Amino acid sequence: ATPWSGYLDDVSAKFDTGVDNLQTQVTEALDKLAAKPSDPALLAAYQSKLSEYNLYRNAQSNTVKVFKDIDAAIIQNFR
Amino acid sequence: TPWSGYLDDVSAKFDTGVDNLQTQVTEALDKLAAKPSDPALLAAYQSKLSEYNLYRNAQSNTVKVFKDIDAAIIQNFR
Amino acid sequence: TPWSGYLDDVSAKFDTGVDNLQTQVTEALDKLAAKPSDPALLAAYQSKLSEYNLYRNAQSNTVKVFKDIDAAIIQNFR
Amino acid sequence: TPWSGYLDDVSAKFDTGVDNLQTQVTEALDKLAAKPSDPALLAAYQSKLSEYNLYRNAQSNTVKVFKDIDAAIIQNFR
Amino acid sequence: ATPWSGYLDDVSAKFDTGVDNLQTQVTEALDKLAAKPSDPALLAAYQSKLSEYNLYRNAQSNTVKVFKDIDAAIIQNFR
Amino acid sequence: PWSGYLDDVSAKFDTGVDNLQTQVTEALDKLAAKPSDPALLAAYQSKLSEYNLYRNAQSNTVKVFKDIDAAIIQNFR
Amino acid sequence: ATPWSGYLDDVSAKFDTGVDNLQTQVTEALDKLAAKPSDPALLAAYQSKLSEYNLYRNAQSNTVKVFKDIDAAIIQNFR
Amino acid sequence: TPWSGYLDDVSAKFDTGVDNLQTQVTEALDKLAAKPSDPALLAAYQSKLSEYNLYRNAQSNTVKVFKDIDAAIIQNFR
Amino acid sequence: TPWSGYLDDVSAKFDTGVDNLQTQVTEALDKLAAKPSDPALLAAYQSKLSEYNLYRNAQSNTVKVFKDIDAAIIQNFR
Amino acid sequence: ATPWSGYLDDVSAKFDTGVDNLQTQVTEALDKLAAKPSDPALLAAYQSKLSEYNLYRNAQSNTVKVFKDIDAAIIQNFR
Amino acid sequence: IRVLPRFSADGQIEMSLDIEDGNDKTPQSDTTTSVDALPEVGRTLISTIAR
Amino acid sequence: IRVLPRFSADGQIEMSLDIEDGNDKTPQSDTTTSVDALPEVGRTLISTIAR
Amino acid sequence: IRVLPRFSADGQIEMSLDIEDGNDKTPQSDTTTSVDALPEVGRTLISTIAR
Amino acid sequence: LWIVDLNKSDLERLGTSWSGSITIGDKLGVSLNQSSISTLDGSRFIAAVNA
Amino acid sequence: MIEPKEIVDPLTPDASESVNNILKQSGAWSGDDKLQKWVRVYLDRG
Repeated sequence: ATPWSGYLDDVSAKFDTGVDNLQTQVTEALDKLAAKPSDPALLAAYQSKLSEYNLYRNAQSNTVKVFKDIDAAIIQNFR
Repeated sequence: TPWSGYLDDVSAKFDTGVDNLQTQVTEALDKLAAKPSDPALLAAYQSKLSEYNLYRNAQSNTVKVFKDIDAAIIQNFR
Repeated sequence: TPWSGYLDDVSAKFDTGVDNLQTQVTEALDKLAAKPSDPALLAAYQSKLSEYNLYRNAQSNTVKVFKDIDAAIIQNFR
Repeated sequence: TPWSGYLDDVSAKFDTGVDNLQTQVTEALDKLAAKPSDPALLAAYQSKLSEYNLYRNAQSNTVKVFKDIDAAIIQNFR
Repeated sequence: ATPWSGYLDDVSAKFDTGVDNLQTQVTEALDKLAAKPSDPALLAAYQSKLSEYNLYRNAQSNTVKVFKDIDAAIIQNFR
Repeated sequence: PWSGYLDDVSAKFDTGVDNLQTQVTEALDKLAAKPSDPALLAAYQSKLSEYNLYRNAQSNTVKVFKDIDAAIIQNFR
Repeated sequence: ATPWSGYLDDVSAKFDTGVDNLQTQVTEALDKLAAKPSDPALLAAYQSKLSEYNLYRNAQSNTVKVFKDIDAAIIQNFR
Repeated sequence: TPWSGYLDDVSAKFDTGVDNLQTQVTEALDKLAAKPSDPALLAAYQSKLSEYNLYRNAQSNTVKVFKDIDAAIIQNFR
Repeated sequence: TPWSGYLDDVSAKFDTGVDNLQTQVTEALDKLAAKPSDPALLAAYQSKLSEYNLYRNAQSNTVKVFKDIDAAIIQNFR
Repeated sequence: ATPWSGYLDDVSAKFDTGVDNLQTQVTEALDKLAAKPSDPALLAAYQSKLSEYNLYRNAQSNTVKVFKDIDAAIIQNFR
Repeated sequence: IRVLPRFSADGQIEMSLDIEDGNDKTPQSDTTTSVDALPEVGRTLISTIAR
Repeated sequence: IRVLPRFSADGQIEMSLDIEDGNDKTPQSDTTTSVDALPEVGRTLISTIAR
Repeated sequence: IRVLPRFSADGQIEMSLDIEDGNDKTPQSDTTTSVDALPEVGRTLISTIAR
Repeated sequence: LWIVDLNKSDLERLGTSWSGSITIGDKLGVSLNQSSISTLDGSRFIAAVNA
Repeated sequence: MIEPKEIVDPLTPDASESVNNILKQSGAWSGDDKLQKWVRVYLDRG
């Protein structure tokens, strides 16, 4: 059936389903810019997508780390 | 609910001590996920997540302390 | 608010401490966008945006400091 | 995908603030190139080209300053 | 008291109230000059005025940048 | 009220730093009104860091005296 | 009671009392230059004052953090 | 084929984007050196060389931004 | 009578080892604070502040390790 | 009586006793240049001296910091 | 669509149902009255039990 | 497609089925002629059990 | 002012007092008009007991 | 569930404002309801009307 | 200066009875409206 998925997987995937298609949009913007690097409207378009992508990946991974640290501290008190 | 001990009571007193943080943090999570570049949403999330972290840590150490007191008394029945 | 921790209280002090800057910067942006070449509108927006930047930075660092103090105390219950 | 973050919005405000400049700048170019030695066309072009220059510069600097506000918050999540 | 203001707003307003009316003086002397572009008195006036307005806005924007730098340097040391 | 030895060793710090517990709040609510004033920032930095060290040293001292007592009580048996 | 002051307070205050009047000199020279933004004497004065002020605030804030990092390092060993 | 990374793919997209500039810019030089005082030649070389400049700078900056995204994620595996 | 143990005898070796650093630090600071703009002053204070840092870290770490050796031996008297 | 010097002090002193005379050469240069600013023979010399001074101070500071961090890293492992 | 069906003795069918349906919210951006020939519908979520 | 076959004595074949199909999202296909040249076939996913 | 009053048996009142008063040591400005118009009082603090 | 909202509003602005300036004899400037310098050295009046 | 009082009796006139005087003397009233009646009836009369 569907592959198994924990709690951290879900907290991660809430971003991949929140930013609807940014992962495609960035590759489209790069394929258009590489065609003619000297178009102001293309450079202006690409700057925004690249910045948004950067921030998205940062917020995702920092949140996964924080939850992994809240869990390990409880698991340690079982002993 | 049907059966609960003293440790369960100590624990539950935090789960009701914080009224709604348990939902607020999941709510803010997806508000942010919809628009991860909004400063207001980021600032709103950072504090709710910090408060959730401290809530869980404070909850667990207390239950351990009480377990060690009770085990220490029970050891002397013999 | 349904529930507000100490950290929330700290953050809210900054928010209520700056009256209307949140909207002032928003309006200034639209004005400048209407006439990107007027020196007066430029000199206004430079100020508002700098102020906003410092507000957010000061806000976010304090919350962290207070988080670390609490985490350190909570650790010693063990 | 009509997905547009906060930075996209901040940039779009300029695009929609300068409604027609985007094309006026090309109309003027084509009619100048049709007859380069006319003072009325030279004087018109200068005034349009300069406005377009300042438009794109303010557009890109605003975006960068917002990005630097977000990244400093996200760093504190740890 | 005023709608709101930080310390930088204040530093800006100190210039805006230090040059009492230069903004309107420059705004109108142009409306004189444009209507008779070839009078040497009108020219020499407008030259003298626009040089002042230039230097004014220049030093105004530089001072704000220096105070923003000084504040960022301290806020960074809290953490 | 009733107060043990550890409560005493704790209160020593409270009564030691007379006023800092207030000063950090008054400095905070001054700064929050005007985040961009260097004279407010430079003060707040020192007050907040002093409060930090205060709480840490208090908590470690109480921890050590607890563990000396638990070590002695383990030998009555 | 007299306002309580610690060791970091002491170290910080040494700078404030070390610079007798700089803290006000930089305010006066601003009100002057703002009154007459286009005089080179006033400019040449203000450049100096604003530089000295910037260096003072940086050296202060760095030194306080260096001390805080020693105290925090020693207190860790009480355990 | 030799092993190529994701940063290599990104880099190569530019090279394969500008199919022929890489050599057009050299031929232009070889011609212009023959008669340095021909304005028809100069007007062409100015364009080709400006294009080359923008191409190389966009390339390097893009590569660096992706390097710093990856490094930031790899940091948290610990 | 001023009583000194073995750990005291240990830490004291550092204090006597650095003859006057304790004073020099305060003298250098008092100079610098009068004239925070002379590079010779700044370079001197940088050097003596960092020697004063390493001094006390090495002191407190070495005082801790002997405590752990003693507590380990004492625990085996039973 | 005479200063206790550590190791970093020895490192700094190597630079101080390396540039035997620059410390005063710079000052004399400035004094005469300021006496007669419009002489290109004075200017051409002062430019060199000031640049040498800048490099000297910069290298000295950067070096000291590196040794500080090596020592700190070794000390940490005692615990 | 997610569903879980159950057969009654009466031949009634009972099922647990939830449905998300709609279109993606516009990007806060321009469009034309002809493109509004690509029609808006809301975004709707329903979750219930029915027999 | 992923499948598991089971044989029933009635001569019936039973399978657990998951299916994914479609073109990959290219919503910014630039020219009208490219869309005219290439059929849009929406990305679809199905999961069920059938005999 | 902070105070805590006590009634003597002899019809006397005893108080423990803390008093602070003055203008503040503003860094912002001094100027002839200000010194002319607005008095520089000191700043003073006292703590004592009296009956 | 029935939800109902109703609104009415009525608004009216009407009248005039004034300001201006004269100069007499290179002795006297006069200005009325201006924060200006009366810079023109010649008589100006400015009405404002809205309805 | 502080001046407390014991309260045992409700207001006279009623709140509603008083509000209307203000509303009508101001002209803010709207019960004269042809339409809002359908809703306001439930609030004022009930």
